Amino acid sequence: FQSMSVGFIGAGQLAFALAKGFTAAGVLAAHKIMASSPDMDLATVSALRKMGVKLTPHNKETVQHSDVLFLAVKPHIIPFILDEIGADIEDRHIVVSCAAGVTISSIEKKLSAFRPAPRVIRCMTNTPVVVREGATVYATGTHAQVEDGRLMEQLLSSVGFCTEVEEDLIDAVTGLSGSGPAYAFTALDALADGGVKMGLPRRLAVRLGAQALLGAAKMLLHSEQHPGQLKDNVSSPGGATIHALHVLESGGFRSLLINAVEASCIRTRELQSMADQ
Amino acid sequence: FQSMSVGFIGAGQLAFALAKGFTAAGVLAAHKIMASSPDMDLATVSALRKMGVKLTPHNKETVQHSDVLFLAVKPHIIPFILDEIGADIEDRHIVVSCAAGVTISSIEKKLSAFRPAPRVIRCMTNTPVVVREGATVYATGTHAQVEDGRLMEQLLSSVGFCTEVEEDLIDAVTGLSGSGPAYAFTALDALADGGVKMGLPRRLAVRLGAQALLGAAKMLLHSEQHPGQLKDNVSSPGGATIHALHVLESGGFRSLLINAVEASCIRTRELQSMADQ
Amino acid sequence: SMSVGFIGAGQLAFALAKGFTAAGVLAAHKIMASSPDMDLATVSALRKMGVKLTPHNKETVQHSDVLFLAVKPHIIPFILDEIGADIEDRHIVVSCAAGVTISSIEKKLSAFRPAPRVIRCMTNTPVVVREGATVYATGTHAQVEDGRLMEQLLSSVGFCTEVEEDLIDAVTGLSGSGPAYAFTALDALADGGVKMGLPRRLAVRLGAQALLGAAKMLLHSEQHPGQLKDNVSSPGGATIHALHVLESGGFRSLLINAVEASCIRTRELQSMADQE
Amino acid sequence: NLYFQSMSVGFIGAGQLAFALAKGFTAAGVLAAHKIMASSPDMDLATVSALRKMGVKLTPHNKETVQHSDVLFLAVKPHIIPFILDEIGADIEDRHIVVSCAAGVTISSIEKKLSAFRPAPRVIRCMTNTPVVVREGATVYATGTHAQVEDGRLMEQLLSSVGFCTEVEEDLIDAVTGLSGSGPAYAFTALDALADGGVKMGLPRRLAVRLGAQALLGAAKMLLHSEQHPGQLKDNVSSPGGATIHALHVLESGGFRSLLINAVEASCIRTRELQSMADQE
Ligand SMILES: NC(=O)C1=CN([C@@H]2O[C@H](COP(=O)(O)OP(=O)(O)OC[C@H]3O[C@@H](n4cnc5c(N)ncnc54)[C@H](O)[C@@H]3O)[C@@H](O)[C@H]2O)C=CC1
Ligand SMILES: NC(=O)C1=CN([C@@H]2O[C@H](COP(=O)(O)OP(=O)(O)OC[C@H]3O[C@@H](n4cnc5c(N)ncnc54)[C@H](O)[C@@H]3O)[C@@H](O)[C@H]2O)C=CC1
Ligand SMILES: NC(=O)C1=CN([C@@H]2O[C@H](COP(=O)(O)OP(=O)(O)OC[C@H]3O[C@@H](n4cnc5c(N)ncnc54)[C@H](O)[C@@H]3O)[C@@H](O)[C@H]2O)C=CC1
Ligand SMILES: NC(=O)C1=CN([C@@H]2O[C@H](COP(=O)(O)OP(=O)(O)OC[C@H]3O[C@@H](n4cnc5c(N)ncnc54)[C@H](O)[C@@H]3O)[C@@H](O)[C@H]2O)C=CC1
Ligand SMILES: O=C(O)C1(C(=O)O)CCC1
Ligand SMILES: O=C(O)C1(C(=O)O)CCC1
Ligand SMILES: O=C(O)C1(C(=O)O)CCC1
Ligand SMILES: O=C(O)C1(C(=O)O)CCC1
Repeated sequence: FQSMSVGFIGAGQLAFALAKGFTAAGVLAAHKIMASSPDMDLATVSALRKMGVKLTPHNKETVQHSDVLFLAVKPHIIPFILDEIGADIEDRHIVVSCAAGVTISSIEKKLSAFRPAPRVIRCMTNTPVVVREGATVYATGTHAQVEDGRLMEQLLSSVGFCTEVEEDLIDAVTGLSGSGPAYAFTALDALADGGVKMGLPRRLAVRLGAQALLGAAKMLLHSEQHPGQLKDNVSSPGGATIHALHVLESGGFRSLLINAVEASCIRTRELQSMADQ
Repeated sequence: FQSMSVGFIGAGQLAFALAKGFTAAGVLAAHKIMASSPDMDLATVSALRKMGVKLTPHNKETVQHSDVLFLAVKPHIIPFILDEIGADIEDRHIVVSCAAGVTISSIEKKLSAFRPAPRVIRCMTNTPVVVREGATVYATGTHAQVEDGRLMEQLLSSVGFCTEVEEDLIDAVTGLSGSGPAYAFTALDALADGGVKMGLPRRLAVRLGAQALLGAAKMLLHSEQHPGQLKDNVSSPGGATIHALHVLESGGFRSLLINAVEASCIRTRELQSMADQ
Repeated sequence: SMSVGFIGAGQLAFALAKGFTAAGVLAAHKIMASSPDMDLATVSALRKMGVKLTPHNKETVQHSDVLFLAVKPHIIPFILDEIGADIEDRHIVVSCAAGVTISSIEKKLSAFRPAPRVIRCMTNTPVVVREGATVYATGTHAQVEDGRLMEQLLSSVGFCTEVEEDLIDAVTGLSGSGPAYAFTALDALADGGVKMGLPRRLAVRLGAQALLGAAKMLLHSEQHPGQLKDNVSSPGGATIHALHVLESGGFRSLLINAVEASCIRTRELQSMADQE
Repeated sequence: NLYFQSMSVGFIGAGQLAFALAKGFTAAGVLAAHKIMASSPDMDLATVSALRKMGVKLTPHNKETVQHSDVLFLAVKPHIIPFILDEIGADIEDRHIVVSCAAGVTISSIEKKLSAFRPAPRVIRCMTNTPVVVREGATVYATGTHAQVEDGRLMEQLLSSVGFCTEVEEDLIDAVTGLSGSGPAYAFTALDALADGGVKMGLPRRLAVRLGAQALLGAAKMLLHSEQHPGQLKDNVSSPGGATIHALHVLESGGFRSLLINAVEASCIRTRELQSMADQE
């Protein structure tokens, strides 16, 4: 909606990325966004203010400003925040938890102590929403209305891919697209190191490697063909590419990426088990 | 230019990718493009014809049609093609070799036997030009005019990144952005396998992993910050991402990507040494 | 009506003769095979089939219309010296030897008669069950009809296609050596079944049937082997867990290593032969 | 000349395995496609479209599949089996043979669910694989408490029309899952890598795929038709000092054999682990 007001409890990296994406998309004017942090001297806080976002140290003011309320504090702080603002949740509120691991059940339990039927949505997104190319999934809670999920999807589709999932997939999504950008940043640093080793200036190597990864990812998104088929399509017999693919295989490249998704997913599950405990 | 006619000797994967990119960009109408192959029954040939590209089995007709002439046959076939069409090169022609490894010197030597001052440009591009997100470098030959390089850059910038380089960087670029898409396809297959292992449907895992890589690459292209800093920015203390980055490091992930760039570059150098020999 | 000869009466002569006779393209007694050692198990098996056996390579040549060279590669030049004067204009000489070039064969035979009809092939032992994988390249003087005849004959015992000669050493590393990679894999898969509680006989049968069915699936599908693997592997399931442990050992790289090592050894041996 | 003229077959679940089995049965000529019904809550699946083109009858309602069928294949994911049994348990009649295809799921668990509605359900548990689609599957089955002797013979007749089929004790089926259930995926991985090897050494990709697949097919057929040990068949390929023995050495140096043992073990153990989780629920 044009009248919709959005708030962020937690004015850090993710609040900045989403606010920048939303305002770049034009789906929200910056003045319709309020964010709160217990430290008005942060870099993200100053960046948000320059964009035109309203800032406050008082989470209650963010709640009173907002229709859609994003929880963008660290997961261990979620229970603290819900106890602080629980009595301020109203019927109009859609509470959107961005925290890794934290279950809809745990959120609904804390909030229902103050007012029955909190409308809760859980999402897992990632930092590339800042360039409107995020990957977002969401699950709807017990009292979320049908239009609540559609509203969520409309908003988050403005900054990237967005689809509804069952909540029990979100920890695995965290391991894949939540942590995914960090795998790519690591890969791009190393690819640039390889370019530099073979004689390219570092700035050109970074640009070429990032462009290669962006273009390849877009090709796969626009293709019906299997990634293995696209692999087959880009390796000439006896050529340079198939020689490089062999050295990746000899190091177990594929297994390392499987290891990574698994380790991030398992850590996410472990953190939440400690929270519930 | 609007009057410019473009030809491809070799109507295979790369000719299709460039022709699709050029026509999607609107910089060339398909009817201004001619491509030739000794087998009019190929899949790429049929795809090119549906787009509106002119096709012929006779390389001489492609030469007579064209102002800009792309050589898109395999590197070992370049010398054969130059001997076949050498007497047909005219003053108006810009000969653009896309072949990995093949030097401007070797091309100019073959063509100068027929007519002095062939205008030659060497490029290294990649398949994502098909979605207008290629990575292209080019080097200008002895008799290339100044406007020849600018024309080249204008044309190839319509389908992705394009910059001029010294020719002695092109074999390293091949190892990085030429082979790069294949590294990404391999990585995306493995990331999807990881998503599937942790419980995601395969189609969703492929979509999320590709979107993660696309978004991360775009973030780096739009950032002044170091990829290591972006890595630092997306890993919370004690969190899922830093746990996954550790298992990548324990397998030497970075070294495998360095190995790959090196192996592709070295194979490219080795193939050309065999050609010159 | 075709008379076929094998110089060499070993494993490949036996496999091809068994395949050809099971296909009904040749009567066993229209095949003649020669070896200097008639006390071999392969010779005893050829004899039981009804194949004609002789110690004299000249007799095999004079009997034959199509002449297969089925001796070890380092024996090929000795054979060509021995019976080169006996090659007639009617002969089609089919070298099965790994690595040995058409050029090397034609150089020897052309010193006797000027236009020897030479075909080079690379096949494999599953011709014995009519599921071989065969490629061939035609020599300088081989007629178009010679290639067509070769393809009809070798298609009776499996897949067969013409290739450029410069691919044959790589084919050797893939489908020539391939059956041995498969036998090794099947032994290990059976060991895995036995470790998890299956009787050996059942584990061997199930593993071999799994491999046969999967290979036939791929041959009958237009889909990529990665997509076929996706149709097996359910999210969180048993197969994707097993695929991970294969990946962690670099399973794919070992098979690439194998094809490469077989191809390179083939090229290296021929390099030695050309030097000598 | 086999044909079950009085047999109606149903599939609960219209996914990969339902398609593969229906394609194999119809290609074998033992069943007409219109005597097969399959149900699924998602009628926009590619597998559903393929079944429709074969002539298979399709419905969203599992009760209709039950009422149509004599032999009822359960072809849903293992964690969905208990929900299915609660849904159509009251619809099971004396005539039904319930054939569970689900990995891990025990006859005991199926019989307990169905027995709450009607005593003596006839249950058979099987483990098959996708190559039934080309009639070269590998299938094992175990008969349940109330299955008649004719039930097992009938199912062996049906499943033998699409590949190898043999009766086993149920305690072997999780290990079979790790070997021939997951087996085709090991083969697809191996064939992709073998083709990568052929391409590295200069072969066109299409030829490399064809040759590698044919090599694996022929070798598997050789072993199935031979009385000799796989090591002896390997000895007939490898000449002294030759190309093959050089390649086998590099496989050995990487522990190739151990990886395939690891795979069978990992798939079997995961199958057991998943069922232990189901029993705890
Ligand atoms: N950055 C990422 O890559 C993604 C982050 N997330 C989730 O988003 C949440 C935050 O992520 P980041 O923004 O990276 O953390 P961050 O640490 O950059 O920002 C956290 C913010 O919370 C503020 N804060 C701390 N205590 C507070 C309180 N009592 N009341 C209000 N604000 C308070 C801090 O001052 C800081 O501004 C976490 O739950 C994380 O799981 C999920 C997807 C990806
Ligand atoms: N595909 C890629 O990833 C990239 C390819 N390249 C270069 O582009 C060139 C071709 O690449 P692909 O298109 O992938 O090869 P491709 O094999 O798909 O197409 C090659 C084309 O050449 C044709 N051809 C063969 N002999 C010919 C002749 N005598 N006259 C005319 N056409 C003939 C073939 O019929 C085929 O259509 C190579 O030199 C390669 O190094 C460079 C950058 C990346
Ligand atoms: N066994 C296989 O898997 C395949 C073999 N080949 C090729 O087939 C040829 C033979 O291979 P195998 O049959 O495996 O070897 P093998 O050693 O089983 O048979 C070789 C035969 O040549 C005979 N021989 C030795 N000196 C002779 C002479 N002077 N005149 C006539 N015969 C003589 C030996 O007695 C022996 O019977 C080799 O060149 C090999 O590269 C190619 C494809 C597959
Ligand atoms: N795919 C394989 O390689 C093999 C699979 N199996 C077993 O076969 C069963 C199915 O395997 P796939 O067909 O590969 O799964 P799949 O996921 O392709 O098909 C599953 C089907 O179940 C349907 N479904 C979900 N809930 C349902 C409900 N309440 N009522 C009816 N249908 C419902 C889905 O829509 C889908 O059509 C699993 O239990 C698996 O263990 C066993 C051997 C091999
Ligand atoms: O030569 C080629 O086309 C390349 C290959 O190795 O596939 C693409 C970059 C080198
Ligand atoms: O909790 C977080 O913010 C994540 C991290 O591990 O950095 C990003 C995805 C999990
Ligand atoms: O349950 C299944 O479908 C299997 C899997 O791993 O997905 C195939 C054999 C086990
Ligand atoms: O020469 C031979 O017989 C071969 C070997 O490795 O021995 C089989 C394919 C090469």
